[PDB]
Amino acid sequence: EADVSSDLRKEVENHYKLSLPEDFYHFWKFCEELDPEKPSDSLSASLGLQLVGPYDILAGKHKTKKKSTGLNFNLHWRFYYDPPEFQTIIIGDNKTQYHMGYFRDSPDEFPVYVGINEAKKNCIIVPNGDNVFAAVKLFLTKKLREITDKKKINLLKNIDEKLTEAARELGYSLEQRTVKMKQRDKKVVTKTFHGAGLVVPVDKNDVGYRELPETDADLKRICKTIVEAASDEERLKAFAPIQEMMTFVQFANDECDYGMGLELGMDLFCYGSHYFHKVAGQLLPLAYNLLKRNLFAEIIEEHLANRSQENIDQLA
Amino acid sequence: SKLPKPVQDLIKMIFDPIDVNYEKLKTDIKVVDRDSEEAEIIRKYVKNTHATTHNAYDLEVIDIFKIEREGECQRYKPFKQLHNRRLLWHGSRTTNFAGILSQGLRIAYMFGKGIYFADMVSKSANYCHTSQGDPIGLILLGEVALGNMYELKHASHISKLPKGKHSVKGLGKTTPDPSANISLDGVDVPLGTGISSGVNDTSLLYNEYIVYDIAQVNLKYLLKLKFNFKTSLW
Ligand SMILES: NC(=O)c1ccccc1
Repeated sequence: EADVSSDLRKEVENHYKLSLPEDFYHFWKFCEELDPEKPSDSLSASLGLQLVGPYDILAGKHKTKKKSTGLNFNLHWRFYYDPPEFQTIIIGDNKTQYHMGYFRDSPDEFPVYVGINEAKKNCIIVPNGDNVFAAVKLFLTKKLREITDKKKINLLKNIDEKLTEAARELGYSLEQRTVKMKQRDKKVVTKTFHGAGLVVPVDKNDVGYRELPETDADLKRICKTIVEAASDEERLKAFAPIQEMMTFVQFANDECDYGMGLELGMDLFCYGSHYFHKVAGQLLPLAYNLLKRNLFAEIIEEHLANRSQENIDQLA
Repeated sequence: SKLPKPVQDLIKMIFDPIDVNYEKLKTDIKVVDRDSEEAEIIRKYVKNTHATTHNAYDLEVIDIFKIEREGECQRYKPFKQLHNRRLLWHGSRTTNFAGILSQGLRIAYMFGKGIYFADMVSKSANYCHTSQGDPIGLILLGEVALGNMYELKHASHISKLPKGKHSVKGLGKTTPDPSANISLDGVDVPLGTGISSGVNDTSLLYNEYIVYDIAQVNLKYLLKLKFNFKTSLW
């Protein structure tokens, strides 16, 4: 529907090995209307936002860089707490590492919504509309509730008018939670530490998921002790509840409740300590492969082997 | 203590002097000769039935013991008449084996209050709860008189078996190749490598076997296993 060629779509989607929803392409064409020379930067002066990630490929920024020479889009603008489900498309304030990304429960599916995270604050992912028009509209509306500078306010209200009309013509909801998101949230089996929810198939016999034997609050206490341990011996002791839960994940896998191991590995990734990288590097690849979500197994293994806090632009 | 050294080390691991603790087990324990046929069979069973999704460790056989619990053969005798008798794995935490050997396997895990067995060594090995710094476990081989199996593809809490049935089999997607089954002292040993079971809509990766009468079990071997973990813990 958007006026982007088949060839340019395949360039974006074959590099990421993910399809992009149509609002991705429509929004690019909107930003070109905003600034034909540099559409990626059309929101920078007004909102402090820049389009990146798959938008870098639409922009032609990847030209003269190849896979052979070290180009890995699985890590491109992948911030420290971005799980495989989360694909960055927009960056904001560098002080908080604010950014937005498409959230996919499965590589075989279109994104459920646009989530945001401030990677210098925490691992929390917040839903922010189901398409990028909504996500930027909601951000803009919030900025308008925070400022009184009349010049900036008039700039934002113009962009708001343009964005709102474009989304209405295309049929994109500007609500923070849409029907699509509400239906997906009824299939969430656990929030996980990042709060954005985990979705795995659960059949008529309730096969597919089972809970962890610790509350989230108590698992965080366990992780804290592992981090604060003062020697190898102390740390092995503090790891005992984790090893126990990893054993129970094995039983759950044998009975096709693959979501339990996905949840444990995700929470350990979300906690952030490098002390969890080897255990999450066992739990998550196996869970994703058992769930036929192979691309996410590939992402998590590459990201844990190179989990950078500040040099994540593959095109710099 | 005139007990062989491997037996003495087993006693130390499970728990007075050694020969007095040995008596508490009410079990005859002998070392299987590394060059015997029993040892060949048992090591092949271990080698062939490590599942592909249990990839955190490899298993190394340290010692194999032949065990006979006091009174158990007599207790099992009426069930020896039943068809479908199979040699199966059962793992448990090391701290349970004192009671397991003295009292036998007991009844209080998703098919109710029963005694559980697997035909994949690594499935049972996981119930040892061994750890990176605690890498030695114990696993049993038991003769199980399964008879008429109640075959299931997902969890059911069984108060009682359906009339005519003697045990429950959870159907795995993967099964030891039945063409490789062998017979050992009147027991079927399913020691072939795993192939597809052809079971179409089951929610278990590997078989489970459950019996609901403690007399349906005759423990035959006890193995001491080294868990060689493939990566460090952190
Ligand atoms: N204790 C065991 O080895 C076991 C086997 C199968 C199922 C559950 C437990």
